[PDB]
Amino acid sequence: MREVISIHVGQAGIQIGNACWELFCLEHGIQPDGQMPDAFNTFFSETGAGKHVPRCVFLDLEPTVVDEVRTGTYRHLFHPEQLISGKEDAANNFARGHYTIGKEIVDLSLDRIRKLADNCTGLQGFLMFNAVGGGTGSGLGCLLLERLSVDYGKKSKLNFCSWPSPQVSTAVVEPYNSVLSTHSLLEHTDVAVMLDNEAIYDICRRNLDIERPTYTNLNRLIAQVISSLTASLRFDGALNVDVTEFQTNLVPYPRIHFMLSSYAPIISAEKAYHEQLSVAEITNSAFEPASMMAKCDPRHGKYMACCLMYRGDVVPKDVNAAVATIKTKRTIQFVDWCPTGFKCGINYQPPTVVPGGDLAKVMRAVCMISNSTAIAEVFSRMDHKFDLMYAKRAFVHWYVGEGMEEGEFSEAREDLAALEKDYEEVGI
Amino acid sequence: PPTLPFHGESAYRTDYVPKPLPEVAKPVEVKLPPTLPFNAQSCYRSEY
Ligand SMILES: Nc1nc2c(ncn2[C@@H]2O[C@H](COP(=O)(O)OP(=O)(O)OP(=O)(O)O)[C@@H](O)[C@H]2O)c(=O)[nH]1
Ligand SMILES: [Mg+2]
Repeated sequence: MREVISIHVGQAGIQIGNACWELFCLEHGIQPDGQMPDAFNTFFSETGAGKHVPRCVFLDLEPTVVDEVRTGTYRHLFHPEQLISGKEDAANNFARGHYTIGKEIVDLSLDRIRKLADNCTGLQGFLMFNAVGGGTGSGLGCLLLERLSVDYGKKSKLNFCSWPSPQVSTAVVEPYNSVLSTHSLLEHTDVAVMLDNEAIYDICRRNLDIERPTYTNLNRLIAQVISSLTASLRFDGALNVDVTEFQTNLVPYPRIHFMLSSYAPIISAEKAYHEQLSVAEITNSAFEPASMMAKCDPRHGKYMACCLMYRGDVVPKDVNAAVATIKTKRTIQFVDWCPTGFKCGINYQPPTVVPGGDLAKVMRAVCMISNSTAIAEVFSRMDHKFDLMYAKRAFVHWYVGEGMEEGEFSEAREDLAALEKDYEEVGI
Repeated sequence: PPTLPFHGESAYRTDYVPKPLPEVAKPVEVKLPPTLPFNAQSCYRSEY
């Protein structure tokens, strides 16, 4: 009965979703045509002839990145109009994905979201993938989250942001789109998870010994994190943490809901067999201030909640003793209104490896998703990005050109300034 | 003028190739400890 709809929006949303559904089909046994040769109803339905279709709704305004999926090997996997396309892109413009042409794709995407939710008995989360700092993953992502809240009350809407890296961006309007995105990923999102591309670049170099990773290797690390996040939801476990558990043990206030994730048996095939990847070893590497998948050192903040997702042949006494060890560690600082901050979960099914991927077979896993008063430097870093640009009205004549009110930039700035004041006062 | 051949593969088709499926049929067979014989008597029956 348990079931999650994934909604992959944008170029980065689709390309991450290609890695996710590639890993999910290789993990539950579904071939690229749909047939396998009931631990699948969280991500797949059943047509009746042994046929399994993924439960995903792809979105883009370009047709280029989504025509790729319907012409490659995973075309008979998806239902042929799940892959929802437009004609022309918003062109890295938030107002062009919100107040203009992405208003005719929204009524067809919500058409199929309803068709993919009424054929499931009990929905527990709208997993959502976006690329905040762009045109369609920001503009259409903002309008989609507002529309999903008004139509589907409660019904916790997860999100895996692709927030721009602090010191490298590959745009200049990327300060504008991310600050304009805080009016969606703050009051419509519950599970706003912050992922920066630079941090997972550094993970690939320092751990996997890949000095030149491509975006596909970036998405393969993210897909293993989401599989371990839904691991208890699909497989049996000694301690199951479903979505309802997640928004009680990791979110203290409805506004402070921003998390950082760090998987950490992320070991290359050459270096996997020279250490035992024991439970204490993989969680000591999980709390390192370099494996965090946003560029945000937790040592200059204060942890308020941690949700660890030990997965594999992990004995609960080794979970418990490792949590005791990291509690003894002085490098991390838990906030004074938090005697216990260590929601743990155990799933017996070990993490899988894609054949020809960049990871290795590992018996254990840790997915560490935590909230801290260190993410304030992430939003305050693009605070400096915005006010350097908006000081004399850069690139605003092409946001107000298509209908954005001159001034919507300003309360996006006091929306980021509101959460800046909130993170500092929950650490005193 | 000649015409050069077209060498081109898009990234989705280079690294999303249909992969071999993992080989999974491994049940966890569990034994049952045999029930011990019931050595226990009532005191009334034991002396009376
Ligand atoms: N994680 C991840 N990020 C990506 C990928 N491709 C691009 N990005 C990031 O996405 C950001 C810009 O967003 P886009 O890729 O253009 O996607 P978008 O935000 O929906 O904007 P559009 O071009 O309108 O689709 C860049 O800063 C990239 O770092 C990817 O394959 N994986
Ligand atoms: Mg685009």
